[PDB]
Amino acid sequence: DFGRKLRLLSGYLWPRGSPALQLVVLICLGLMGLERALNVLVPIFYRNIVNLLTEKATVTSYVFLKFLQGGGTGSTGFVSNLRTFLWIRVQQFTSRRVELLIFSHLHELSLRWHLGRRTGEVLRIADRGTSSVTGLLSYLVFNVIPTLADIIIGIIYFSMFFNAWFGLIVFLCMSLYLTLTIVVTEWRTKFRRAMNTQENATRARAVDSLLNFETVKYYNAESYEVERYREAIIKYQGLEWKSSASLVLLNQTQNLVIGLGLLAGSLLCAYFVTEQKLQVGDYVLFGTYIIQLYMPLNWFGTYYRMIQTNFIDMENMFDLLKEETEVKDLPGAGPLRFQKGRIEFENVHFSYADGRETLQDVSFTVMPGQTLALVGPSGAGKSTILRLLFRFYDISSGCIRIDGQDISQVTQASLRSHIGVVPQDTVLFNDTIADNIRYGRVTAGNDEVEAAAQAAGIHDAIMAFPEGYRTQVGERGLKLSGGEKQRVAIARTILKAPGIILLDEATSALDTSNERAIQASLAKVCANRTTIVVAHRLSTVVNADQILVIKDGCIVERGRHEALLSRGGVYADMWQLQQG
Amino acid sequence: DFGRKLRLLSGYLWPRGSPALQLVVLICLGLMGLERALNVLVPIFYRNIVNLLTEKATVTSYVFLKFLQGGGTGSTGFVSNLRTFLWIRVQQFTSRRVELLIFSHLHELSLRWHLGRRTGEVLRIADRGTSSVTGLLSYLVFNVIPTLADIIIGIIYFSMFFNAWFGLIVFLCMSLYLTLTIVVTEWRTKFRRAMNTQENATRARAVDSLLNFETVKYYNAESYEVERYREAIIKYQGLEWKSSASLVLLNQTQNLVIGLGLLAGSLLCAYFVTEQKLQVGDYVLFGTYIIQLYMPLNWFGTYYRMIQTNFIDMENMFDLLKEETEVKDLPGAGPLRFQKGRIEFENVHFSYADGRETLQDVSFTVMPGQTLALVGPSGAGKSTILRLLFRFYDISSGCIRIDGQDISQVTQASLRSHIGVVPQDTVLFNDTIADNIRYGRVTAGNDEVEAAAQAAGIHDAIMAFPEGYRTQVGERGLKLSGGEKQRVAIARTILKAPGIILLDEATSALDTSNERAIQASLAKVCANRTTIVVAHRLSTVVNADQILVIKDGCIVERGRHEALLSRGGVYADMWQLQQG
Repeated sequence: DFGRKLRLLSGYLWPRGSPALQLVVLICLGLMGLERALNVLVPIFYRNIVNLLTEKATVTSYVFLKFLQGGGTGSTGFVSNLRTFLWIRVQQFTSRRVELLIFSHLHELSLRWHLGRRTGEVLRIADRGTSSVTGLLSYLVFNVIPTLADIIIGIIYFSMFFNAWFGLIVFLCMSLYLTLTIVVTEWRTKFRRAMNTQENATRARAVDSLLNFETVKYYNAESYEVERYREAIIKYQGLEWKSSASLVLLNQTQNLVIGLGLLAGSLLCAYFVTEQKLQVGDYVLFGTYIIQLYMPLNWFGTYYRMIQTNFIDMENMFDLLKEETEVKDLPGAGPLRFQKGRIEFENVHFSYADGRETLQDVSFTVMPGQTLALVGPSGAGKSTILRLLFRFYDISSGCIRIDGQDISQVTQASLRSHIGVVPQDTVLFNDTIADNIRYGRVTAGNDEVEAAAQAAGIHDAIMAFPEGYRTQVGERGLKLSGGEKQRVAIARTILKAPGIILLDEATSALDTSNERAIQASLAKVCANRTTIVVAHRLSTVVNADQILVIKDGCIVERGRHEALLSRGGVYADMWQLQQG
Repeated sequence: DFGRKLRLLSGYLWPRGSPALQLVVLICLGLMGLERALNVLVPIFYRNIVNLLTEKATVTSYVFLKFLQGGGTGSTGFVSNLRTFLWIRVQQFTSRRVELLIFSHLHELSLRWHLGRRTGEVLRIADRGTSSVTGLLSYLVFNVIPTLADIIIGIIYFSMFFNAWFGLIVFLCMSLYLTLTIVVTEWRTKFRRAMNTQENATRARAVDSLLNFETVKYYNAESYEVERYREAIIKYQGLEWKSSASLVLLNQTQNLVIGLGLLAGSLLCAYFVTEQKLQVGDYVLFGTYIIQLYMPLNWFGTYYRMIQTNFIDMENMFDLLKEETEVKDLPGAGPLRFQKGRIEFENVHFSYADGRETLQDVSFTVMPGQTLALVGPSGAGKSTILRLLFRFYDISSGCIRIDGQDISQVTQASLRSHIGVVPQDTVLFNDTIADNIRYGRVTAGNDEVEAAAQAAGIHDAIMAFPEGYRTQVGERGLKLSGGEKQRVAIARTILKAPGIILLDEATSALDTSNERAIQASLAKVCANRTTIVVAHRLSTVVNADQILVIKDGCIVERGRHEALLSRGGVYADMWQLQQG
């Protein structure tokens, strides 16, 4: 409902709790009230000028009128520019507020809603929504309210000038122009759609005839395809002629009824002045005043398709404002009493769909200073289990606790502030390398950045790179090798400094110097730490405290490397798979 | 040079040899001469109206003036619409002529110039060139010549009205407005470029922060990345404020000097009317006339960047009009005396670059009704040799003849009208299947289409397909399997009906029913025909008249399948390769 629209937008014109911009909004509405006042009052002073020309038929008072002509007609576009100039800062604050609100609200967690959507449409609808808000409030307060107020105040000015049929015929003019502009823009839009479809068809046929140059040369369609492409060009250009001729008939019947309204009004004023029943000589006022009233009407009428496009851009954003979470912050959300790092699972379950069991009834209690290593099947059940330690997903039942307390009663940020997960990939934003390291924890100075780079050993890569300690990396910057990308990731987690460690070891192994180097840095970050590792490699699983393979939603075997080799479970099969 | 530009465009306004559209061009220039005549003459009649209002201070002659007011002011935009309405058909013919000219000229053969260019930019520069021609001639004859003619005829009308300093100060106004609009559009363009670069940077940082949702959630950058993204938004929005404020200062100093010019002109006319040294009461004429002169000047000034963009769109198209060929049609280009189909090579060479020898000194004479089968190395030398039988490329030396006469002295179309080459791929245009078959030879009726479909055997696929004999195929239509795509290709070549056959057999083999079916259709098209085959298969090479392997620019062995197996050349090595 438009009542909800107007209430929400009158709220959207309210910046904040600071007294320095509400005053500017008051300046904006003050000049908005001033503009129509001058826009109706200064042609009366033009009428005074020509009337005093007739009555002096004086130069000093005529100059005291001409100064009003100068400072009045040099003020219409000038006050419009001042309005739009402060409207700029209005748009600045409103766009900041709505963009940061929707950018916070698209950073909630609903991952099944996330992953099906690409990033481009998700942020394109956000940009369309903020430019929707901008264009919508600016046009509805700049070219809808003031032009209707101008028409109303023109008819009421005539009602205090002379109450006659003149206001009725001018009202007939403006209403007729409005109605015809709306209905022939509705005539325009189907021609625009058909012309777009035909130009897409002809350009597609053109480029797809150009794609196979060798068969176009193999056959003698050299003079045939130009004829068929000219046929498609004619078939599009006829509809092009129809659309442009529809524009012609729009402007033609528009200017025709404008000329008829000028003719009727000017003849009735001409009859009045030759019959002298009113003040005479005023014909220039009613002459230019119809044009001056009309000049914003096509400025409105070119935006009937635009306001409905703003509506469909803002309504989906309004739906996107307030939707949902997947993990719900329950009340009583408190801190995470990081005593020892002891994580227990008790007959737990999970679903990302209906009856969806990638995990079903596993249970353990991993101790401080000890290491679980996990192999799974050819599936994302391992990463899913890793994500539900993180509470990236939800549980249907069971009991997941960390250090005695359940993971679901608490704040998410105070849960994931004591957690360091190594990802198999590594994003590189288009930025520099000390900011890329401080992405681990942004409260660092550069001393801890350099200390963590010397802890990992990747500072020598920063020596090999140009910019000192600020090497610009990313998509357009300075690129990297994959093990070094994982070295930047482990340097980020080293700077973040948790106690709970969760490695996502890549199945893509590297050179044995790179392999033993990443295992040695994993040792240097994992020594006397509560460590949980998913892996598919050898050196990780031949030393850990317990090795688990979790396939088809269950633990399929339990025990150390010697236990699996002495009982000969599925580790024998995957032993043949790692061999070859 | 602009002299070449004006001469070429005055030629570009000349359609053809038909007397029905040059008359319409005469109508266009007649209304163009009429428009400025009425546009300067009707405010003089407004001046007559208000003057006769003062001198009657009559209604019948005043109505005989008011009818001129009606039919004159209801004619300015009306004659502009009629002009543009016939301008539409002018653009239709000129766009048809230039698009078909450039589409014929981009269908010449320079393949090294072809293949490095993608199709999209090649046709995008063509569309930009035709809209360049459209916008360039329409604006240079509609908003450059007429507004300069309007300013000139206004000053000369004043020179026949009263020769004074009034023309000089109004000329100062129009020239000053023109100069400031040009220089602040030059101020505008750098702000637009910087604003575009900043919005690209902020949206790239936004989407690349959104790309790795899981590491954004893994770290507590949930409240940090909104701050850094707000910092980038502020850094872009400041330049946005600067660009929009530059627009404000453009329109502000514009309307300021417009108000100053109105003030100076109106005061000098006010001094004149209060001193009565001219005809009096005429102040409305000089009042509205400055606005009416000015109204096309910003309509020009918004297109200074546009005309130079039209220039850079048309100049490259002018370079593209007339460039070159790779195979040159020598004079004496005659028919191809298709006696028997006997093709001879005599110490021939080829280069697509400097010192580029993929082929060097091969020589043979292939007979009628007999078959050469060709294997090469892992390279496109085979297809290159196939293309120089076609004369798709050029030769540096040697002697290539077909049926006694050299291939280079003749017309290309009469050479390639007796040639059927099977391509390894098959293009499917977005069209129907009988047109896809008639792509082989467009002079066919549907009887030969159905006869060729029953010759190949693919008419049963048309039975399996919905539309009878007009099944819509291509990129958006009804798709196909690869062997059936080659069946449509061989049906096209069957309809084309040459004598010279050149098969491009795929290395991708199929099922033995599909394999022996395509070999049987190749037999049904190749029986008692002059046949040349490139292949890598078995059934083609175990029966042909001679088998040649051509590697490193030379024939590496010669002989039949039994000859290569009894001498044991490289066919032994490739025998091990086809085995495994």
